[PDB]
Amino acid sequence: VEKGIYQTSNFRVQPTESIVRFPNITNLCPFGEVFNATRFASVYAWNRK
Amino acid sequence: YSNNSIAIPTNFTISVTTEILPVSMTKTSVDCTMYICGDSTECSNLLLQ
Repeated sequence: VEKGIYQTSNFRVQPTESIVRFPNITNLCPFGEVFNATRFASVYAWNRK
Repeated sequence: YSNNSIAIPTNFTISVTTEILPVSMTKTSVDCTMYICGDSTECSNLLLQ
């Protein structure tokens, strides 16, 4: 390589730790029954929840 | 005009005028992979592919 200036690569500084956050809630969502409901709706009139 | 009628100037003037010219457009440099890839792991490999 001859004399001069050359841009080798980038300088994307790495992160030092991870941080995750969320809504301050503890409620569950009523799924299992919906998937196992013996009382189930019809198709031409499907239910939205 | 006529075949024997010349015109001659007697008083003169100076009129300093401007003549603007570009020299250097803003020397820009765009990172090859920082723009295209948001510095990720699979995308960068897919790029160098």
